[PDB]
Amino acid sequence: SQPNVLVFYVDDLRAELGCYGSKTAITPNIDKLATEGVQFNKAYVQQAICAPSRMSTLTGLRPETLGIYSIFTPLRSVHKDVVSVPQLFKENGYKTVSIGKVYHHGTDDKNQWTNYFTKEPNTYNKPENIALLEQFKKEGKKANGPAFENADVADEAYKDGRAAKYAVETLKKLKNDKFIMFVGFSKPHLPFNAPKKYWDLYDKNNFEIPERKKPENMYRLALTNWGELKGYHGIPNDVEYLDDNLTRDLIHGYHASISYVDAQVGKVMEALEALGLRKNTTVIFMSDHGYKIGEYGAWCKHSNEEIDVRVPLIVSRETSYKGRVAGKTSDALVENVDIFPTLVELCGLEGPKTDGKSILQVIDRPNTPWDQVATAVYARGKNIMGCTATDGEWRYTEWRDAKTQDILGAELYEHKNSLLSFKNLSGNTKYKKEEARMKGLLETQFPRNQGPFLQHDTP
Ligand SMILES: [Ca+2]
Repeated sequence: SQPNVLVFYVDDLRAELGCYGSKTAITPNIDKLATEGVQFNKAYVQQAICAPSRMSTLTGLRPETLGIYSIFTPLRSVHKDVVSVPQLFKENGYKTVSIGKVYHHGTDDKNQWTNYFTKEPNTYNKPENIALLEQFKKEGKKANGPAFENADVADEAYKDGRAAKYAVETLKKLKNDKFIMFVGFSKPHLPFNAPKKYWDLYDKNNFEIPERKKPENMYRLALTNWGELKGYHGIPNDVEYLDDNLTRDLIHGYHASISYVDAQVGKVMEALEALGLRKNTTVIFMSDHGYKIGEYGAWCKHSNEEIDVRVPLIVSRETSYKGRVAGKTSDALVENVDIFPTLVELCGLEGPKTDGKSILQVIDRPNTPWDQVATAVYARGKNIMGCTATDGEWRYTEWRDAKTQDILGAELYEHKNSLLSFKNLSGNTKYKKEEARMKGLLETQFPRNQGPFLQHDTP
């Protein structure tokens, strides 16, 4: 029994989901999937930006193995030989399907997909936004539209409703073949463009506004100035903090976008059920990184903060699997770089060298004692590399000279009962033991005596 695999890969989604205890998000379909599988409460990405995270997941290698830490370098523009998920699965007789945003750069492994539906550009459906963009074009400006939109339109008026349609159609086409399918939903990546009915699930005035406070004694480059959001029309670019109203509009759009994607997940799951595929298809729900919607008064991703590195991850084994677990959580420390070797083991394949490990054991036995650490990186240009570790309770981050490995700053954040911490405890005499333990874990992954970090990003 080799199962099929269906992966919902959601862009820019932190665990803002009912099943993860969100008191705000309305996510009935994803919550139902969690009642049918194992929910990982301590899952972490290897860099909190799209391109490195996704190529790391799709190759089972960490960003610091690939040397790619920014957004302008397709995997295959540097590393043509490392074996990826679609390559390995296609060679092993599976149909391989990419819908929506899977690799950040759609050219990567394009020929390794037997069925390929490109990620699509953003759509603004409100005539006012269409007119803004028209006035840009008749002004010579390439500039973004607004950061969100709430048009009173059918689901297929934005790209994720279309992705769901392609997934439903392709499941019908491939129903008697072994397949692995990635359905890459793009929201809630900016702009937060989703139909009105999903906005109408929320009142912007109900959202709590996060405190406009940076962590005390943070490293100076711990957080960005959220250039990504500043690029959208209507976002002031000259202020530390956004106002309450705009903050609420953005929080509202992120939530509306999540509920929109939740409905699209439901459509694909309904087709999987109607086609009789649930009996032999494992379903994975995952994200490329976390996100900030006003936390620390900041926005977007692009850090080693807990809120940016922690992601949802739900795995539901096919319904014919005798050992399947449903409706249980796992606190095992797991990584997105583990997904590829997990799939290798699940589908009985011989896989390539990997920087992760299979978590199939924990999918079947969620309380199995598991790993001591999960690690990530984040580059601040070519000269500075942040490297971070969590044990599930504390996060420890060193910002190093990327050549010499010297520490430029260090951070220690407690995360026992919150994804946020407002106090860097590094150097605090009360936390010497925690700092030493976390530093040892970090240094095992990131030695100081093996030379510079690899650097392979290109223009
Ligand atoms: Ca992303």
